[PDB]
Amino acid sequence: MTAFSDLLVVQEVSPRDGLQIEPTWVPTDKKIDLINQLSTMGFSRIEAGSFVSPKAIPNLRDGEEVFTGITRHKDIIYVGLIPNLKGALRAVEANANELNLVLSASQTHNLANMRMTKAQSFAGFTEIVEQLQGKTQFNGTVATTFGCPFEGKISEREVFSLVEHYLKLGIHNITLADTTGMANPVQVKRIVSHVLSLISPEQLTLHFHNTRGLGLTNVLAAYEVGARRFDAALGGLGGCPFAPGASGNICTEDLVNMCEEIGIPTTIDLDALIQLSRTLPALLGHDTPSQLAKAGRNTDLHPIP
Amino acid sequence: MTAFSDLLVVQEVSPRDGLQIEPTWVPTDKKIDLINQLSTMGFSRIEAGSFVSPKAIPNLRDGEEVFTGITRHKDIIYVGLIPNLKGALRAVEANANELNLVLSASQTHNLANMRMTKAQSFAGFTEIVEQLQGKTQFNGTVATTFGCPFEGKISEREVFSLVEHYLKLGIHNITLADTTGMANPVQVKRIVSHVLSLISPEQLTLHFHNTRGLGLTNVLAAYEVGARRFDAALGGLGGCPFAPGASGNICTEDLVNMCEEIGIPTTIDLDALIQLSRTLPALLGHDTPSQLAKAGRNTDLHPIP
Ligand SMILES: CC(C)(COP(=O)(O)OP(=O)(O)OC[C@H]1O[C@@H](n2cnc3c(N)ncnc32)[C@H](O)[C@@H]1OP(=O)(O)O)[C@@H](O)C(=O)NCCC(=O)NCCS
Ligand SMILES: CC(C)(COP(=O)(O)OP(=O)(O)OC[C@H]1O[C@@H](n2cnc3c(N)ncnc32)[C@H](O)[C@@H]1OP(=O)(O)O)[C@@H](O)C(=O)NCCC(=O)NCCS
Ligand SMILES: [Zn+2]
Ligand SMILES: [Zn+2]
Repeated sequence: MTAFSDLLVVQEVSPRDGLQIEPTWVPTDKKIDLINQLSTMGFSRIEAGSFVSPKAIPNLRDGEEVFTGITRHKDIIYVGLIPNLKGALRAVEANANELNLVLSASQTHNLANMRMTKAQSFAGFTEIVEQLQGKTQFNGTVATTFGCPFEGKISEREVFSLVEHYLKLGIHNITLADTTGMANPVQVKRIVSHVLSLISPEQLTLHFHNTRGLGLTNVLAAYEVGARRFDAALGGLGGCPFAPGASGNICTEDLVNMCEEIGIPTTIDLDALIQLSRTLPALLGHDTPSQLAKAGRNTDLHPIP
Repeated sequence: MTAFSDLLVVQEVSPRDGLQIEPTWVPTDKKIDLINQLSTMGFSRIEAGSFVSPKAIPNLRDGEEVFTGITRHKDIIYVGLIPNLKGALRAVEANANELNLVLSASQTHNLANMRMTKAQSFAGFTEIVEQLQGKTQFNGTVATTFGCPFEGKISEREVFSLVEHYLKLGIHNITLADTTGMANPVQVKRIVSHVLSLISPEQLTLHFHNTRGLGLTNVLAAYEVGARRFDAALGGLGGCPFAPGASGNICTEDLVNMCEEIGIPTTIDLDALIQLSRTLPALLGHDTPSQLAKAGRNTDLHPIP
């Protein structure tokens, strides 16, 4: 019988991770339109943008107007990505429902991406919590959890130390991110099992990129050891411009199709999501790495010759 | 400790499944060159071509000359795909080491692909065995095992009945093929577990296409219940021209990378295979769906800015 604990919670990040690396600018009102459409698909969380330097990520420099302009569904948490105190204050002014703080477990990647050390990142996070606790809610992301494109292997003890530091600040919602798609299923089971001894399945998000084709295999491996919250991008958009060779997030409609075929519950309308994904080539001017947008679902049968 | 039973046996099908649907003709001597290169990569089996109607599959109409021209490595079985007695006789004349007989579990797909019923296909197989048993060796493939692009759901009892019919002819090596990428991991575990009560892991091949992005997830699910032999195509080439919307086989180098990262043994040289896959765009005039050819393996690190 279906159990409350079975639900896989699909969280949408195409407006942020998807668009930050897209070659072409997406106009502000079309970003708003995309989020308004995603808001009809069943997601509990949508990462609607970032509050970062416009010199670093020019594609997301309209975050304030995007957050101002979208239709707020009462049962959706609209998340903004935050690197420091200045971004946190911007996000609160824009009434982001949740601030997603981000640093990398790799010192080299944190310097390349945030232009500061991990210690400096956490110094900012401490000030953010001191000023804004009780005025908003927080998520703590550890990027390059499963390896780094610069440093290679990443110490799992260091990942856990960073998670514990988030907890010490009272931030118990945690994302582990595979920024350049370096994770494998055995490694995922080991890391997720250990982090789930610190926090609960309601608190842990896994954020996989599909750079080496293991994205959905890693989702299922994490699910098998109890993880339930997963980030994905419509059409398989995404990648970080400062992680070399980064590529798309796992594709939302491919993830939802996997769940639907296996029997894992989601609250996402798959048919409607595929239709929305198929509008992306016209919006962006190129095709996207979505298998379901190309092929359709199993029940899309073909006429007999 | 490493066990004899742990090895995942990677079997290469790009010269047949990969090329049959490619838009452009690959010249005969370049087909031979490709197989000669694949023969250096560690495969125990390479499907070097087909002996089918040139009206049906014009891209593979040079099968006799390909089999004549390749360098035969003594420890590799060169397989030819066979639909009927005429093709079997051609394959024996070309000294194929193994004849891969194919029919579909879907009557509609078998008629579309082979222009005969399943009963007619097995009538041919019976004559093939009667004439050529003891002169060659056989594999029996059941296509559309996991669903059909025309009929939709496919009876698992019917799949098992077809496997049993192969066994009655003395053909105990069996391939279950997911022709248009309709399989999911739970279904795979159920079907593979049952077939492994009839034949051994040394006898069963799984042949997955990646049409809905579940190819490697289905491989790992099959491996978890004891399957060990898997077909894959270099660069993710492949698809059947008579199965509508068919798309690539699972990508060989993505499969081998998954094994290498998890710790599943293979006998494939991954570095050399990636280098070979990266020659495909120049050969075919377009890029291929290989994640590893695009991104490189984890240990390909990037310079610090
Ligand atoms: C963290 C970050 C802001 C540091 O950049 P920096 O230029 O070294 O930061 P400094 O504080 O030295 O620069 C200060 C300037 O940037 C502005 N700035 C600082 N933080 C900002 C923020 N969060 N949003 C917007 N502007 C910001 C300051 O107001 C100031 O503007 P000025 O030039 O007119 O004075 C930048 O590296 C960044 O935005 N990184 C995130 C990139 C990203 O999102 N990557 C992908 C997802 S992780
Ligand atoms: C099975 C198949 C040969 C039946 O085709 P068909 O045209 O209905 O077959 P017929 O026996 O009625 O046609 C006989 C003609 O084809 C030839 N032929 C029959 N089987 C052949 C074979 N295996 N190889 C080459 N020629 C063959 C006959 O010699 C004859 O040639 P002719 O026209 O000069 O007389 C054809 O459907 C086929 O090759 N299908 C396989 C397609 C495939 O490989 N799909 C993807 C992988 S499953
Ligand atoms: Zn990301
Ligand atoms: Zn195939």
